[PDB]
Amino acid sequence: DVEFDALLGSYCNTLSLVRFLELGLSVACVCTKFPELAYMNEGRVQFEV
Amino acid sequence: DGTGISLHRQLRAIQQLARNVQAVLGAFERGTADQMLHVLLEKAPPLAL
Repeated sequence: DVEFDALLGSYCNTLSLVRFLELGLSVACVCTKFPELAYMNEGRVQFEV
Repeated sequence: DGTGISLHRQLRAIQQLARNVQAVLGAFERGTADQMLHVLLEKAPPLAL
């Protein structure tokens, strides 16, 4: 008596990768890379109007 | 069923049959030896007597 057991075709989704600036909201922030930030111990931003 | 599985079945059946048919035919070839001994032992008087 010959009886097998079958794997019928496994499946995978893909994580979609978004970029933010490609987003409608990719705006609203001015992200700038900053390397010594580990070091900086108080950054200030100044304004005059 | 006209499929690969429904044949290797048959192949495995044909093969057991041939294995039994061959065992019973060679049984009569040994049945004559076992048979012969009993008719020779039936009439052998002990040598002592």
